[PDB]
Amino acid sequence: ALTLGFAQVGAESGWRTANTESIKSAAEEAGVNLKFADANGEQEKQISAIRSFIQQGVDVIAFSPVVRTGWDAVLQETKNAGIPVILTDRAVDTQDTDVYKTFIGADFIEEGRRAGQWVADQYASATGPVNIVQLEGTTGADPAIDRKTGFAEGISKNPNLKIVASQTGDFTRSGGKQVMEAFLKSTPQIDVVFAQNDDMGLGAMEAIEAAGKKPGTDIKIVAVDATHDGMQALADGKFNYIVECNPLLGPELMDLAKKVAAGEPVPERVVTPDEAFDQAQAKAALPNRQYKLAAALEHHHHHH
Ligand SMILES: OC[C@@H]1O[C@@H](O)[C@H](O)[C@H]1O
Ligand SMILES: [Zn+2]
Ligand SMILES: [Zn+2]
Ligand SMILES: [Zn+2]
Ligand SMILES: [Zn+2]
Ligand SMILES: [Zn+2]
Ligand SMILES: [Zn+2]
Ligand SMILES: [Zn+2]
Repeated sequence: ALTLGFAQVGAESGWRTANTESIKSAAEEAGVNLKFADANGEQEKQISAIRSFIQQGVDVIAFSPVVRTGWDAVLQETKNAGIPVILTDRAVDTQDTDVYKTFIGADFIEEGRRAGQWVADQYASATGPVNIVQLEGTTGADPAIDRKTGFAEGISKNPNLKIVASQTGDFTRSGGKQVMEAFLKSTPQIDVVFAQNDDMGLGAMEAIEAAGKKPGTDIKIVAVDATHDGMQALADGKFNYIVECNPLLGPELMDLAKKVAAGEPVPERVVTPDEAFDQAQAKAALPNRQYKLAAALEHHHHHH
């Protein structure tokens, strides 16, 4: 058998549960003794789980870093022990050289770029300003930093679009509502809302409704991930644009775990594809989704 030690961020978003399910299911399917762990959103619990895998003498450890910083010591402790590290979706802020074999994930900057370009293409003939409200991700995580940056690059070529308000909602529906209701009270006029993970955008669409305002027409929503519940919102008309982030890493993580453990060469970075849908596109996209996605993943590209 091959032993894989995986430590997860938590289970905040629908994307996370899909990512977890895809990792656990793909291990069975490929035949890998998975020693999965859940930090529940706190780095110290992710560290501990990574530290326990070293003491359990696992063959290859792999994790999804809750926040970019703080890993230096632990990532060097795995290199001392000789167990290789394969990273998933979120990146790290590390100094030391060759502290991880590869990193499977997505291009969060273009995901944000894609959204911001959408806002802009739609508000081209805007006779007056357009008020964008940003529901930021967990403070410190790679997707939250990179999406914010990309979304700005999208807006930048049009001064009529300005981020009137921006605040963290921790990638949850709770936070997504809590922060959106605050923007509904504080900011007087909102033309569109950018949710860094449809989950916050869903909590936000409850706040749009709860304040007697129509989602998808009064205030337009535009988000990332393309989860079931999100895609359904768009299919109905409560959302306007979702940019797909692929959660089904499992199959490739297992392939790369076999390659790494054996010692076969692996590319330095693998980026999963992305697409985006309008209401009508999402309507036709909703049917055999788990197959369509698992097929999309197979079309990944390498950064050797
Ligand atoms: O790391 C990827 C992000 O993590 C999840 O919490 C978000 O939904 C997803 O976009
Ligand atoms: Zn299952
Ligand atoms: Zn160091
Ligand atoms: Zn579902
Ligand atoms: Zn797809
Ligand atoms: Zn490949
Ligand atoms: Zn290649
Ligand atoms: Zn590329």
